[PDB]
Amino acid sequence: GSDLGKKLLEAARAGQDDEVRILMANGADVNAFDHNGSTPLHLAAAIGHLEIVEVLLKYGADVNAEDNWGNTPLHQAAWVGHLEIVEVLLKNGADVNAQDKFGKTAFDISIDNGNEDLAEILQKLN
Amino acid sequence: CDPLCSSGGCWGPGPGQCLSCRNYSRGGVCVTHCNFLNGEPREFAHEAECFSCHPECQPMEGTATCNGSGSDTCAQCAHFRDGPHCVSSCPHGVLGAKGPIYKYPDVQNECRPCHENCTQGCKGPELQDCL
Repeated sequence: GSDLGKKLLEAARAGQDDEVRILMANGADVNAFDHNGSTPLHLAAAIGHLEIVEVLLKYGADVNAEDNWGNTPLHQAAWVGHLEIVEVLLKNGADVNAQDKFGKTAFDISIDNGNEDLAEILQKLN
Repeated sequence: CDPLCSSGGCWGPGPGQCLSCRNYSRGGVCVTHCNFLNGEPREFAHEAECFSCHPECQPMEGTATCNGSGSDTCAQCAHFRDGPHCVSSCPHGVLGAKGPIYKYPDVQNECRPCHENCTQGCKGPELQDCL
């Protein structure tokens, strides 16, 4: 599952949806991480692949996993403006008030970037 | 005893049932050699044990594919390279120390920085290359 976890990180990184599904079916470590602390869920959240996010969550991905800087996948999704991914992470138990290395939540990030829709979603969902 | 067990002896006739190996071992099973030059996955050795090369190392023919398990010890990257690491794809806004990192692959499949003001990625280094 360790060799498959390395392959899983690369498939999630490149947005290879089918590859991720095949790798999870073979038992790849869903909580594996690369040299940046980024797990497959962090990588999927950055590229905007909603189906990969859901596949990893179905196979037991830690929705509150932190990278080398203390960032959760919710922080990654908010930083790049992926609203539907933010909504799916919130539905699967993401801590809405998780703070990054500057004490900021997904809400503070959305406000700092002027994303009014993201801030509104975060307010209404929590 | 299996012929791959050392002079010492074994606890069963199988390759994975020796007390010590004559040459190499893959997951406790004695082997004649690691997948250095041929076979899958490609491997390197450490203390007479076979370990897999990172899946992003380009499998080399007639020469070693890697000298360690990290994506930074490949003889060549199968797809793209970001700094010292062989990666399947250049960053697509993955968080780094100061926020999202966006890069584009050059002619030599090396990940180069996007311009400071690109928010959806880039296809080159200039501001007009954003997206």
